[PDB]
Amino acid sequence: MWIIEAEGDILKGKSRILFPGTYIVGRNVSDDSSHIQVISKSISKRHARFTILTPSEKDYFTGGPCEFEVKDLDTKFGTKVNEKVVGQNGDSYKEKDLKIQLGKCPFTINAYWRSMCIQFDNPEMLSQWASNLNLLGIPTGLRDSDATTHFVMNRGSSITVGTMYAFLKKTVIIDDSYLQYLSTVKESVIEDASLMPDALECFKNIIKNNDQFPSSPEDCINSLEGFSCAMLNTSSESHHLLELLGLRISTFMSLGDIDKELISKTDFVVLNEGIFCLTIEQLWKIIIERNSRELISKEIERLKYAT
Repeated sequence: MWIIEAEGDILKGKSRILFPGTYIVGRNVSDDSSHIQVISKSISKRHARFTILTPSEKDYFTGGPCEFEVKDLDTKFGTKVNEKVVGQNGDSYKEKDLKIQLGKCPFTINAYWRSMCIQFDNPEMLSQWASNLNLLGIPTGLRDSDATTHFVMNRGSSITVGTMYAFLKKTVIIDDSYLQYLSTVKESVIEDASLMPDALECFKNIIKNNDQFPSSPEDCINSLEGFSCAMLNTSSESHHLLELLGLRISTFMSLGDIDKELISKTDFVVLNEGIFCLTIEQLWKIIIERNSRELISKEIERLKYAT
C-alpha cells in the first residue's frame, strides 16, 4: 500500500494510506476519502491530483507498487515528482518511493510503498475477498511468492497444510475477521496510517490457546531431522513443509512402489504392506506435542515387534 507522509506540519504530522482511487490535494480541501488537505499557504486551493490504480496480477509476485499518477491542477508554480516537473496529461510511476514537491512549498510529500501481499489458503476465500482487496490495493493470490507478507487461513476442523506451511515459513497468519476489520476501518486509515489494523496482533490472537498450533514455529524447524519419510504426490506445499521439519523426503506414487529398498530407507509413510502410516494432520498433532521425536521413535520400534 501507498503511504504518504511529510516533514513540518503540512499533513498535520499524520501519515495517510492512499488506497486506490483519486485524491484532490490542495490547501482548500477538507480531508475525506477523495481529498487531502495540505497545510501550506503557498500551494494552490486545488494543486494536485493523486491517482492510485488497482494492482495487477504481476504485483502479487514482484511485490511492486500500484501505479501512482500525479497531475498538476493548473497551478502557478507546478508539481515536481522526483525533481521532474509533472507535465500536462500527468505523469505516472511504479517506483517504490516518490518525493512530491507542490509549487513553492519546500516541505515535500514523500510517498512510499509499504509492501503488503495477502496469499489465501483456498480459492473460495479468494473469490470472496478479491474485489474487496483489489480496491484496497493489496495484491492477492493462491500461489507461492516471495512478495507474500500475510496468509489468510480457513477456520472449522483441522487446519490445512497451507496454514501449517505458512506458519513455519515465519509468515503472519490472518482471518476474514481481519479482512472485515480492514474494510470497516478503511476511511479512517486514509486520514491516519497509524490506525491501520495490526496484523501481528490478530496473528498472536490466533496462536493463543489454539490446539492446532505449537507454541512457536521456530521450535518445529528441524525437529524431525534425522528421520526419513515417504509420501505421495499430494501437495508441493506438504513436501516443502515436511522439509522444514527436517525430514528426508522420498516420493512414491502407487501401492507396490514400496520395495525392500524403501522399508530400510524410510521410518514412516505420509498418506492421504504392514508399516507405520500417518496423515499430515496426525503428524502435525504429534508436532504440537512436547515430545515429538520420542513419540515417533516409540511407534517405530513398537511396529518392528508387530512385524
